[PDB]
Amino acid sequence: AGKIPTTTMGGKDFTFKPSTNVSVSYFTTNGATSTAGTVNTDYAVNTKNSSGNRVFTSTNNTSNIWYIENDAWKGKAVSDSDVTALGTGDVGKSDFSGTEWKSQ
Amino acid sequence: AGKIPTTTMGGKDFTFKPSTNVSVSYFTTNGATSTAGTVNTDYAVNTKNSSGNRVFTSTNNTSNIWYIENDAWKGKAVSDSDVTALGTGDVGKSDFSGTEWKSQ
Amino acid sequence: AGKIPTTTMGGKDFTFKPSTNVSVSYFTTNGATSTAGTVNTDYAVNTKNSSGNRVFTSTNNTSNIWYIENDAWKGKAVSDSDVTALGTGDVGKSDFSGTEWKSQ
Amino acid sequence: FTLIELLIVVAIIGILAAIAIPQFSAYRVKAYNSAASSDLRNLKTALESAFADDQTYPPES
Amino acid sequence: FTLIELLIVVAIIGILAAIAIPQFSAYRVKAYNSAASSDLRNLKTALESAFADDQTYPPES
Amino acid sequence: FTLIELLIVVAIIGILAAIAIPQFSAYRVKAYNSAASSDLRNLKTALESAFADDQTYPPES
Repeated sequence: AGKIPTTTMGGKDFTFKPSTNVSVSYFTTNGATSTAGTVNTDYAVNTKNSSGNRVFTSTNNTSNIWYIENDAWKGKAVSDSDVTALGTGDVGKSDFSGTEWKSQ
Repeated sequence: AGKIPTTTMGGKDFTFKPSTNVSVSYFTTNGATSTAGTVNTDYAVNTKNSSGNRVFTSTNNTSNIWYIENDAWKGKAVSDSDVTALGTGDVGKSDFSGTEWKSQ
Repeated sequence: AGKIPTTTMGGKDFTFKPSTNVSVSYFTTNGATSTAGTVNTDYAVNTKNSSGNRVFTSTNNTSNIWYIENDAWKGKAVSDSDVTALGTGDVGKSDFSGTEWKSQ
Repeated sequence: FTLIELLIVVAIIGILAAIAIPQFSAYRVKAYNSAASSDLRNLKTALESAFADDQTYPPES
Repeated sequence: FTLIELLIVVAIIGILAAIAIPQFSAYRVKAYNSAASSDLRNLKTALESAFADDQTYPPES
Repeated sequence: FTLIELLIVVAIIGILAAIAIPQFSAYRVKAYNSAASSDLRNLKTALESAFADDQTYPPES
């Protein structure tokens, strides 16, 4: 669960590979379940360079790319718990109150 | 055969010249055959600085630039056989098993 | 005529000044003529350090920076005739036969 | 050559060995960051391309 | 000047002639490499520009 | 001190006055050259920035 999709539900390869040293984590409504009759209406997805102090994230029904920029973690991947990523659930999050920010 | 294209099939000049000391080798489905009715759907292309210990390569249906980095060859160009380049054929290679790598 | 542009045709300052001791000469299709309705599609430009044995040059439709490296001139600027610079005309020169070279 | 000559060299080698080498750490972390944000903004186009084929975002993994 | 003065100079010239000159070979091969990977990532844009003109990648040579 | 002592000093001053001073001319002309090629590769970015503002390269002078 929780990793970049290798294939879309129509059986076609997802035609995108990540950069040399970037961790990615991806979450959707119905997990890994390629049951040929489901519809994931949403996604929540995040990336960090293993060596970067920023984790970047977006969801289905949002504009912008939202970051956190905690100088603390610098050698982690988004699989680690202490990164404050957007896990399974909270997948739409059309709004953000006080946690992450890209606006002014 | 096997060198950087000087012209595209619409008769226009390929508008790109390589760096001062870099060898390039380029392969496509239908070779040099500018028959004005063919379609090369793919390419495989590689570069090395004559003085570098790295050969870099990419193909049509791949993200990333894939290297080998063998310290052995240091004064070769990609025309030489002992460089482990991506020759004619194996031109798409959307996947790589255990030979070259750019991922983590 | 023949010197680095101080201003572009939209009236804005060219925002670039040369190094402490480098001569520059610059040529374009329609000379100095800031007639507010012309289009210079091309340039040919060259530089030499007053004290250097190399003159370097480039044109609009070329990759690479092409040199000559004549040990003879060492105290000249590119205004001098005996430097074999790329004067007015020959401004594109997408190809070079046997005079200057940066390739292998 | 002369002892005084070998007293200026050691007086200059000491100078040219401390020229305030800057911290090239922030100027590299910015590149690693802007690889990941580029990569995400690209990844979004693959997701929202695949939706307009299948009426669904892809299954995970 | 004095023989003892000409015994310190030769004792310092010997010092300043061995200051662990580093191997500047790896620090230059990295530049040659990053010219070729830059050149390839640029060459790709020319190929995938030319495809979107002609529906084909260019013929070789 | 002794005449023989003043015969070794003059025998060493003669040695330490000829230590094959190298020609530091090529090693400086390379710096002057690599200032001008750097300066040109920079100047090109100003020209091809200004074109993408005005549809023209600048007028001369």
